[PDB]
Amino acid sequence: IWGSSGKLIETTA
Repeated sequence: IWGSSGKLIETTA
């Protein structure tokens, strides 16, 4: 969770 909503799979960007 690294600042986006919708696609909840974000390690850095």
